[PDB]
Amino acid sequence: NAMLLGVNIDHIAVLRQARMVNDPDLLEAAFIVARHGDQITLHVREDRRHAQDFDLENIIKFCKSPVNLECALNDEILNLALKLKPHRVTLVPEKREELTTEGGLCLNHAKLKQSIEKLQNANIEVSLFINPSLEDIEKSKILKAQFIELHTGHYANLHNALFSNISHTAFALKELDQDKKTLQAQFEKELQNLELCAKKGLELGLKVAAGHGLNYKNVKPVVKIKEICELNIGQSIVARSVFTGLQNAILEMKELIKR
Amino acid sequence: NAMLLGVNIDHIAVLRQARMVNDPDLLEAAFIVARHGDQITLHVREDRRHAQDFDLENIIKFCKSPVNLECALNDEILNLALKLKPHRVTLVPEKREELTTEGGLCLNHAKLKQSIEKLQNANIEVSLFINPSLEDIEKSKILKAQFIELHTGHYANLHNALFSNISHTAFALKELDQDKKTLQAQFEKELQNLELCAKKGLELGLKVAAGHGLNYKNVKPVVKIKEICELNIGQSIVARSVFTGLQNAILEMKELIKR
Ligand code: PXP
Ligand code: PXP
Repeated sequence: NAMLLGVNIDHIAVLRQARMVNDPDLLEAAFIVARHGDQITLHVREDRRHAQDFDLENIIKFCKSPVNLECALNDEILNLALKLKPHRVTLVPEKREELTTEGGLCLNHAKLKQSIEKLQNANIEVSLFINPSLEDIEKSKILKAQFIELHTGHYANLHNALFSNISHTAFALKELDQDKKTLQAQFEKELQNLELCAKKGLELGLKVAAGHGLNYKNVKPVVKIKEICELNIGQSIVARSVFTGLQNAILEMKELIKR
Repeated sequence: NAMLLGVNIDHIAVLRQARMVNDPDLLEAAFIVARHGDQITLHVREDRRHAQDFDLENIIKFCKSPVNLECALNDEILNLALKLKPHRVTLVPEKREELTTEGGLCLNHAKLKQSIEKLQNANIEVSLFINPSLEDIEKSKILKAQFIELHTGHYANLHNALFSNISHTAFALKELDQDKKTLQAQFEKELQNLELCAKKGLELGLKVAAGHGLNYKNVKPVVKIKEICELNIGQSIVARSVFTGLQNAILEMKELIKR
């Protein structure tokens, strides 16, 4: 079961929007992802912080790759999805009403069920970005999602605190200022839980993806979870690309997820 | 007269601050600049938008390269310069009181003369980032600057409008929505003026640098201005690095500025 790699190009658009001179060119970057990744992912936020409507249009029109649009439950972006028809839509929280404390989508949101229906009626694959809880997995099955994407964010931060220098830097997370034994127990639980949730997802006929915070060090134990078929990774790849170029950054990640 | 290249690493720090996970690592990037550039430039803004105090400290402590700190006329950053002693300080506007309409430093600012004195008293080289006007060049000589850095920002935007696709994109500048002939006349004047100002600077014993907006296409006519000894370039290099890696991005630029 070869793992698939979705490359989220949001942070290339972050750089672009930082100077407003169309450099880096997101479509150039998308051509490289189309060739060396398995899908192109982007999040067109309601506030248009990074990726834009025209980016989604351009990528759909020009790139030889499946497209995964991440978006929230606002009508404007949903309608855009319905108009342009990316291959897949991954529903993610942006507003408070969509959020949970842990960062996955609130699966009780009033608009969620109809949103899913609208998308599937338009023949768009639907993925729900969720906390790794057995309850959220079972609800996702009930809501008729084809995919779920497990939030690896807490796992990633734990891995970083334990096996890198991040706690000695200005980027240290105050919440992870606890003794190593407690951190190590939480890390093991979090990884165990990701595996349990993937198995549950697979048992219910869902396709299981994982994403948020994955990097070239913390990805390695996630690859060993046989039941995860796809990782969606952005920020760490774009951060590596500053040193190696995007092609090599993607190819390096592909080598790590071989199994 | 081989042209020197200062690499401004601000936009690598922009990426880092976008996710707050110490990736990309600015010190890693600074090691690459130290090796392949001629100086490392960074702007520690009062608002700490990108580069941080600890970045200046780390680079000064660890990197085998001259350091050029860009900063404004606030006491906090000046004191930091005085404490850490980069090789050079380039005084740039951040607040309204420091600004001119065109983007160079206001050379009448009340604190400017004393700021220059404080820095030179500490044996820090001082550069003034200025509009390309003969008047600002003569004042910079009077203020006893060792360097001036000509603002190539208007030149760059003109070049982009004329010789790239930028006017057909969402990044088009409304002010440059004018007919090609007027743009072409303004472009020629702007380039002529940059040359005139460099010659004037050199005539007065100033060292002449140039920066803002320079990229792999618009740099080429600037290299032909014999009297400019140094270019300071950031955003275009970091934008290229996403595709080629920072080493190759720097080396590519170095090849273009050979003369
Ligand atoms: C649902 C989802 N998956 C994966 C990613 C990629 O995450 P990262 O940039 O941390 O790798 C994102 C972007 O935050 C996302 O929203
Ligand atoms: C004085 C000065 N020179 C050069 C640069 C580099 O400019 P750019 O990032 O547009 O190449 C900057 C950063 O805006 C600067 O402040």
